[PDB]
Amino acid sequence: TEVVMENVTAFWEEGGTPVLKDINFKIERGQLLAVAGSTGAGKTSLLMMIMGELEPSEGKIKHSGRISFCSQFSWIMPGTIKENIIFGVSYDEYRYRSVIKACQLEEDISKFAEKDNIVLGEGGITLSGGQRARISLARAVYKDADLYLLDSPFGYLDVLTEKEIFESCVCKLMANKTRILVTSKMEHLKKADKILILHEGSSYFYGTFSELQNL
Amino acid sequence: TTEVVMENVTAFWEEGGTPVLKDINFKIERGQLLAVAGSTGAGKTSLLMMIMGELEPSEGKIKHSGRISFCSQFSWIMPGTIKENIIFGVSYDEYRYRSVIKACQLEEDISKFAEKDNIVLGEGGITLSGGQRARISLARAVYKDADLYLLDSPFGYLDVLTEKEIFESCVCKLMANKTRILVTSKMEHLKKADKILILHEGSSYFYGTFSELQNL
Amino acid sequence: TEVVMENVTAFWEEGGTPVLKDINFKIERGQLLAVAGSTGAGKTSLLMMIMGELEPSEGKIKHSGRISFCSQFSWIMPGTIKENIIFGVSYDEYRYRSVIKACQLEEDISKFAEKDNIVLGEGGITLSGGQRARISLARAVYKDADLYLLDSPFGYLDVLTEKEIFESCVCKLMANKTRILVTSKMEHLKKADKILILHEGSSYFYGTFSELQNL
Amino acid sequence: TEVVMENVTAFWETPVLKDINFKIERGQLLAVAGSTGAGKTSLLMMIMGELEPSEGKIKHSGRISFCSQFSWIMPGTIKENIIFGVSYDEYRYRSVIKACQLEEDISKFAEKDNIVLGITLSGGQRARISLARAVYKDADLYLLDSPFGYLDVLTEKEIFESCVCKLMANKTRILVTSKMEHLKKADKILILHEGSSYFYGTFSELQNL
Amino acid sequence: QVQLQESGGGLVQAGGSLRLSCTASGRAFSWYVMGWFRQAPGKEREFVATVSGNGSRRDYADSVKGRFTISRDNAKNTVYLQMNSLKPEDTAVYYCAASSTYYYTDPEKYDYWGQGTQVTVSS
Amino acid sequence: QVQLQESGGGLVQAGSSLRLACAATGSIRSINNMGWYRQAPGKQRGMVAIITRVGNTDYADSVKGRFTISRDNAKNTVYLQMNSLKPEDTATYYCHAEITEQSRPFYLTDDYWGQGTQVTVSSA
Amino acid sequence: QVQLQESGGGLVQAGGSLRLSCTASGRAFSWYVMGWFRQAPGKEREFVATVSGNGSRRDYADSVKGRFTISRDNAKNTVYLQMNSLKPEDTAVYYCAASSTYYYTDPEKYDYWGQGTQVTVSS
Amino acid sequence: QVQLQESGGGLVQAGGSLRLSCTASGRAFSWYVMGWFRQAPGKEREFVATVSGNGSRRDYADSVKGRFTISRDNAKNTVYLQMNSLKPEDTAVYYCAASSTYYYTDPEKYDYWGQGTQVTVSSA
Amino acid sequence: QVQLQESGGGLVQAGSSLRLACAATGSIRSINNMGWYRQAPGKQRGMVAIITRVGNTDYADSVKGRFTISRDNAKNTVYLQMNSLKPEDTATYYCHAEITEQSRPFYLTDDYWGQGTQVTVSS
Amino acid sequence: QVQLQESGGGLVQAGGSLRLSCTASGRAFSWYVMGWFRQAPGKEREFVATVSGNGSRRDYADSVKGRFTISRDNAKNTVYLQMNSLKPEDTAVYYCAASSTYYYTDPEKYDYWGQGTQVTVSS
Amino acid sequence: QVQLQESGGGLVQAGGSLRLSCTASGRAFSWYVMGWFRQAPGKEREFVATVSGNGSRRDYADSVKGRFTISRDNAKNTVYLQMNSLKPEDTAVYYCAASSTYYYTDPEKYDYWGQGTQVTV
Ligand SMILES: Nc1ncnc2c1ncn2[C@@H]1O[C@H](COP(=O)(O)OP(=O)(O)OP(=O)(O)O)[C@@H](O)[C@H]1O
Ligand SMILES: Nc1ncnc2c1ncn2[C@@H]1O[C@H](COP(=O)(O)OP(=O)(O)OP(=O)(O)O)[C@@H](O)[C@H]1O
Ligand SMILES: Nc1ncnc2c1ncn2[C@@H]1O[C@H](COP(=O)(O)OP(=O)(O)OP(=O)(O)O)[C@@H](O)[C@H]1O
Ligand SMILES: Nc1ncnc2c1ncn2[C@@H]1O[C@H](COP(=O)(O)OP(=O)(O)OP(=O)(O)O)[C@@H](O)[C@H]1O
Ligand SMILES: OC[C@H]1O[C@](CO)(O[C@H]2O[C@H](CO)[C@@H](O)[C@H](O)[C@H]2O)[C@@H](O)[C@@H]1O
Ligand SMILES: OC[C@H]1O[C@](CO)(O[C@H]2O[C@H](CO)[C@@H](O)[C@H](O)[C@H]2O)[C@@H](O)[C@@H]1O
Ligand SMILES: OC[C@H]1O[C@](CO)(O[C@H]2O[C@H](CO)[C@@H](O)[C@H](O)[C@H]2O)[C@@H](O)[C@@H]1O
Ligand SMILES: [Mg+2]
Ligand SMILES: [Mg+2]
Ligand SMILES: [Mg+2]
Ligand SMILES: [Mg+2]
Ligand SMILES: [Mg+2]
Ligand SMILES: [Mg+2]
Ligand SMILES: [Mg+2]
Repeated sequence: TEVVMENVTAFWEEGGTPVLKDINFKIERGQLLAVAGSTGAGKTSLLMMIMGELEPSEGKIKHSGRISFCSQFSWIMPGTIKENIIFGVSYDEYRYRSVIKACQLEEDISKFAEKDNIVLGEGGITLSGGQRARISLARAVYKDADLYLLDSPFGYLDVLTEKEIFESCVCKLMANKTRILVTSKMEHLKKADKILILHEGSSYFYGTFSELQNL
Repeated sequence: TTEVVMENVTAFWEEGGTPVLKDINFKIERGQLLAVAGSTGAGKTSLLMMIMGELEPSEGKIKHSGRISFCSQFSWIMPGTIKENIIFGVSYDEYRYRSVIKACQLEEDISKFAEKDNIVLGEGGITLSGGQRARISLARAVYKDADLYLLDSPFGYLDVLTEKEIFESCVCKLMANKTRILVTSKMEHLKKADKILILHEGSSYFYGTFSELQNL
Repeated sequence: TEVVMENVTAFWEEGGTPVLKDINFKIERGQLLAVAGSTGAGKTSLLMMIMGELEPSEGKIKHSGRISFCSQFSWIMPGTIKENIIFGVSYDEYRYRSVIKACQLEEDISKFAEKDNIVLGEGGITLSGGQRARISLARAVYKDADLYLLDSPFGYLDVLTEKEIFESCVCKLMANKTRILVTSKMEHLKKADKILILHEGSSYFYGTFSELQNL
Repeated sequence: TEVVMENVTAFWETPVLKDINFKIERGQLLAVAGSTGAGKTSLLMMIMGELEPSEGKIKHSGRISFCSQFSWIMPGTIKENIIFGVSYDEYRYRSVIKACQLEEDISKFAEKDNIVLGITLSGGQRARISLARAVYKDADLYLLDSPFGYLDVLTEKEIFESCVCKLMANKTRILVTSKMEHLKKADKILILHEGSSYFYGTFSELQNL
Repeated sequence: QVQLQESGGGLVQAGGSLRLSCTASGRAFSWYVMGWFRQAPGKEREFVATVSGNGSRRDYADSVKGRFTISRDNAKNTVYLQMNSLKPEDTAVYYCAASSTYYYTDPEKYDYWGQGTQVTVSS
Repeated sequence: QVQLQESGGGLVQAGSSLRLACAATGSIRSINNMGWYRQAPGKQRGMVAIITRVGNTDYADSVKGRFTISRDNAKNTVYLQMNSLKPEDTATYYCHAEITEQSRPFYLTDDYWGQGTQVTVSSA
Repeated sequence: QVQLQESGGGLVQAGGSLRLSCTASGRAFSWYVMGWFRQAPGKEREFVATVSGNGSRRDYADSVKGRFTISRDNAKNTVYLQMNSLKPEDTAVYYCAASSTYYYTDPEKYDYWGQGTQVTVSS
Repeated sequence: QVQLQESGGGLVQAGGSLRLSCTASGRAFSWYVMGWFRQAPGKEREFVATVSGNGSRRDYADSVKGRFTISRDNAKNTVYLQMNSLKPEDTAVYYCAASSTYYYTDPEKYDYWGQGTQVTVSSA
Repeated sequence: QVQLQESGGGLVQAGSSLRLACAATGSIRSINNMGWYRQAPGKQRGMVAIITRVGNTDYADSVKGRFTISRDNAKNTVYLQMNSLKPEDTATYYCHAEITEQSRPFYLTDDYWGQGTQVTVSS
Repeated sequence: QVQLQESGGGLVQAGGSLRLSCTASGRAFSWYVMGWFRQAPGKEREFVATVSGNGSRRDYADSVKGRFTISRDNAKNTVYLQMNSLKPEDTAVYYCAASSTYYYTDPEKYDYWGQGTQVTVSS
Repeated sequence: QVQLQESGGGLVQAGGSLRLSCTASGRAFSWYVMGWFRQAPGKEREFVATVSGNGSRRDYADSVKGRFTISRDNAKNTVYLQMNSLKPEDTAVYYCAASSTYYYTDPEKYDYWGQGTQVTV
């Protein structure tokens, strides 16, 4: 019973159109919820609500405070690669090197003479979009939380890297942790425990992959 | 998102000396604003130090739900950029970040720099004003997502105009649903408080609502 | 009750030999548990399990989420000494200067003209093993947690400094916090509430100092 | 009549150089060969003035650019190292880099010549940057003490042909080298052995021995 | 400050498609909220679409909603406007502007402006 | 249904230019994130360049600046402009697309791949 | 190391006021616990007031409590002593000192010292 | 990226002891997983012992377990191999190698190698 | 049953070399950490060099590079190679070891100290 | 401020050859003047060969001249000693040392020393 | 850019001596031309002595020449004025000022000023 949403509705602006209308779902401990939908459906807004950045006008949200959020939009702080990944968290080599492996970063990092000690600027203009996205995801999965909110992390990644990361990181490395993935890929949806399809703030579908297949 | 309770709490900084806090009692409900007023040396910071566990009570009991963000009386800046100073090991969210800056009256100052939030702070890069330093320190504290916010005299080195804007848009609007303990002796601030604790030489001289304080 | 392990067994590699075999212990609030054993016994692995970095194959582990971990292997991030000690934790002068004093760092820091504002590199190559170990322990004790996991922090310290740190930091500064100290020293074991002795993944002894003395 | 040496002898503390004689005309290439410890570097130090002759006289125009046997690189960028304290001219700069086989190496970097040095380069890269710095300085006389020492034979061939021979073609040059490949292109050759001049003359005269 | 330069304008057949680009020269491009604005002959500058520095927030004028798409590349210091299914109403000079203040769609909050590009649609 | 058809490959000299094109045909509601990938003999398939619907592009370090990926959303075509070819670029080039079939009730994508294009760069 | 220089001393009538200043020349001023000490002629150096590096902790001698106030300006590398309602007892050479060790009021713990300023309270 | 040089080899009588050293010249030594490998005359390079960049993980070949000990000093950029109670089987050229990838005891995963040192254990 | 015995001390000239040795004798099951400490007259005892069972060494800033600590685990001996001796090095050198006695049931250590060796460096 | 470790020692028959290495761990290796020294049975440490920071200056003991060669690699922080045509006289413990001062061949000027390596020349 | 604070003022008998100090708080102290200025009651601020950032150039008012000496310590961010053989004419409030412009003795060219110290002779 890790994440629970009951008749939840919220608005970004008072008196406006609700960004999310009567949202219901229950994600059990260690399950994978896939959040699909059209552009502007309210997917990020739903994650913003779980984070407490969006307050519901009506309904109730229940979860344990330990949340790690991966943005759609990569952000890299000034400092080394290691500084960016480990961040506020303490350093454990097994966890660090396992996360690098899972997030397809080992080859890129080893290409540099200074390895993880290479200094990045702000925004990581030196790195590629994919390298930036991988560092951002690595940082998020390196944070030890009870819930992982991954908002479209594979957006600027090639299909081959995305396949490796989804299989070895989202599915293998984070297997026992409750996680919410914003994705509209069938390839990802097949591996989901439950699927939420949003369209214009409303829940168009909620159920298993087999239930979605039967439509 | 917490409950703050104190029952007949007394504590000493030095063994066998004078108690810094004598028989303190209060209950702050979820999302409420407690104003802590008093003369210099009253024991206000010491009360916050107790909530943080840095001060152990000799007698009494304290209850709260952890996840506390503390804003010091004395501004501190780490070497690095403005962004580095505000986010401080907390995951970055643009909306939350840019909203906190707006609320803490930092947007205009930051936009005055060509490098904006990427300007390097400390001796190496730049020297900010007391007010700029205080705003960055408050921004950092309000950026941290906690259940309880302990704001020890943050407006101390701020002008009355900026302080008015920050109190109204940050303390009252931005953090409206979060439990807050604000160390302030200003009536302007006290009128907006849910409960008020007035300390004098370690003792509680007043505890109640603004209307109760008005009736004195 | 703060930390409990009942019939806990775990493996690093599936189908291998278990790293920890049938581990049982209950550490009450504010108690000091000493974890002793030979090299390769599974001490670090036990702490890793408390962290969640090692998943048990069998058994149950219970504790409150607030954990501060001190590694066997000191790690230093690029930045100042102050930056390294307050690793994304709010700054309080009293706590900071009290932790420095307890961890025998004041004299070393005051030797430098720039004091705690001196810039360190990654791995603290500029500092001695002892200085690196002290900074790592300081960082860990500066973090306010309910449980402190101190994995062999005195390993690269001289017996005189270690005596001062154990007495003023582990025993005085952290006096009412639940602490798990990985140590094989009798001098440390005499001050422990409970003692766990590991040998090749197995619990060879579990009990009080008096019980250990009577063997 | 750019460089002249007459019965020159000197001591560092046995004399390091004993009765040295030579006359290098304007724009000529003098090759200085010899065994290890012969006094070749020491002869260049005397031309600089870092070594005072006990006997003899040395004549030349003050404009000298010296390339050390031992490559040295300053903490700045590649450009900062080559340009040093000299005013920047793009044509001269990019021409020197081409001649000294540095373009390919520099272009391998994303920052190009704006890369900061102490990145640790290869002995060859270090040697090329040191030679580039020396040839970038506009002088009347170029003293090149064993610059190709830590270079591969292929790069050395390219540098010798396009830099020493083509780029500096009309300038007076003293090249410390013991390679026949280099000696064939010399105007005059001085062979030193234990401070003494064992040979002085043209390549044809050396060939006839 | 930032210096903006738009490109991609011209003549198009109705229901057509056109893509506008805007490159910014200056520091901290990620700090600026980028916006596309159109000035119809005789009319005032109207807001078309906006992007937050991050790219996380995108807002469009009701008239262009579902047909126009605003995007950003902070590494390339560029902002784009993909204008699909164009109608003769969209004929205007398209301007690209930067705002140093967070989240407004009113052109009054935008300090830095480009030269503009003429975009004509005929039925 | 939906098919991806690459074209433009061949045997070229080093330094030559080449334009690969890959068009999506069939019942396509929308296409998201098309890209180009390459596989040299014996070695594994890897990215060359990727392009989002909006037009944001990413490149492999080896091709960045030399190759240019572009797309015509009207024609449902992705293009790889390959300039200053090196013998290191010799491989089989594959085209990828995240396509939503019209038949699908929701805006969900499926990964589609091309048959491959052989590009061979000779030193002489 | 820090070099300290006091100023503000002189002659005053009883019940009067005087403000002493002390500027520190050196690195990491904020690390030092600053203190004011007075040396009465033919008397040992006595502690007057101390301030932590942060300024968070201020301690005063019982004799001066309620009349003297210690303040700090880390940006200006200075420490001040406001001496109000002066008594003839306060006549002494006032010294400014820095301590690299946290929170002691004993002058034995202060390594760096200033030249001192004579303060004379008449009538 | 890292240049390795071993030392400490030689002749020893069985039951004896020998300590091998290996200094690494290059950046980010701590990134590399260091390993000791032996090549017997006629045989392939066999894994002996490995150490993670941190020094947190140490693994040994079954044959050397309990007799050999691998250690690291990141401050001195050195890796050591203490070989106690030597058998004539241990006669081989001992190589020191660095791996840029996490946790493998297979020599195929090690890119940088040293010159090697001959170790001879006389039965005599 | 367990004894630590230092040797190698004496009166030397400045610049001289010296090798101190300290052997553990008696019922030893194992030794974990070994170290050399020194105490000059009037001054307190402090570390010189320490060594782990595996051979990892740490040094005092004053001795690093000049002194070398080594150990023979077969001989249960720790050594201090003292080079380029200075008059400041004059002190009583103590040997320390974390020893597990053969009587001890588990791999638990006890701190053992040597009697000390006097090293005197003349000018 | 430099830790030195020698290697390459052992037994060899007369007329033979041996190459010694010495790696330095620490900052500014290029500042030091490196030297090889040997201590015979009963005798003092005698100078063998020296190399300047740069490698521009090499000096050898008269006894070893023409047979021994000193080399340096500042990129690898190592100094080497190639000992050709060895005589039984060369039997000694070979030490590698660093000097922070320019151009002295007397071992008294060398502050940092290595452990040493035994070299034995038979027949 | 720079915050200035003078000290050393007070009462002295004629023929006496007094030493004034002025510490500057801010960046690039060496860029500033430091100067001592006096303002007598009823009079305007008059120039007394000036020091270039380097300390290479020192200039004095004709009235004070041979009796007053201006000095600088860039490491201590201080400027000093040694006033020997004082006359009753020197009674004024002594100000310390910084100029970001090279070589002017006109107080109009000095932007940053201190509080001043009263000197009585
Ligand atoms: N921080 C915000 N403040 C105010 N309004 C917002 C904010 N974020 C989003 N909105 C509005 O609410 C809507 C929610 O869109 P949202 O980003 O949640 O959908 P989405 O599924 O995440 O879209 P996409 O797939 O593009 O990420 C948007 O149309 C936007 O205008
Ligand atoms: N960490 C500490 N250790 C010992 N005594 C302390 C400590 N902090 C404060 N004190 C003492 O307790 C009292 C300070 O109370 P405190 O500083 O909390 O009052 P305050 O209301 O915060 O004052 P101000 O308004 O100046 O901040 C003084 O007597 C001070 O010396
Ligand atoms: N991250 C890991 N992955 C796989 N195996 C590991 C890992 N960490 C340790 N091991 C292995 O599991 C065993 C447990 O060793 P561990 O690190 O717990 O040693 P310890 O005795 O607790 O600490 P120390 O050996 O330093 O005294 C060892 O045999 C080790 O090789
Ligand atoms: N600066 C110096 N001070 C004292 N003696 C020196 C100096 N430089 C060189 N010598 C000595 O003088 C001799 C001449 O060496 P020198 O370097 O001049 O030879 P060379 O002709 O340059 O050939 P090589 O370049 O191989 O050394 C050497 O044996 C050396 O020991
Ligand atoms: O702009 C309004 C602001 O309010 C939200 C909603 O809760 O979140 C704020 O609340 C926390 C306190 O719990 C603040 O510290 C945080 O900075 C705010 O973000 C969110 O919509 C908005 O950011
Ligand atoms: O100087 C004493 C120091 O100890 C207190 C005790 O409450 O607080 C510590 O609390 C934890 C131990 O659980 C430490 O890890 C933390 O760093 C200390 O703050 C407090 O009086 C003082 O800070
Ligand atoms: O392209 C030839 C190159 O030669 C010039 C001078 O003639 O510049 C060089 O000047 C002298 C040789 O004359 C060299 O010592 C110096 O390295 C060169 O820069 C000029 O035309 C060109 O740069
Ligand atoms: Mg979204
Ligand atoms: Mg307070
Ligand atoms: Mg930083
Ligand atoms: Mg361990
Ligand atoms: Mg941080
Ligand atoms: Mg030479
Ligand atoms: Mg220069």
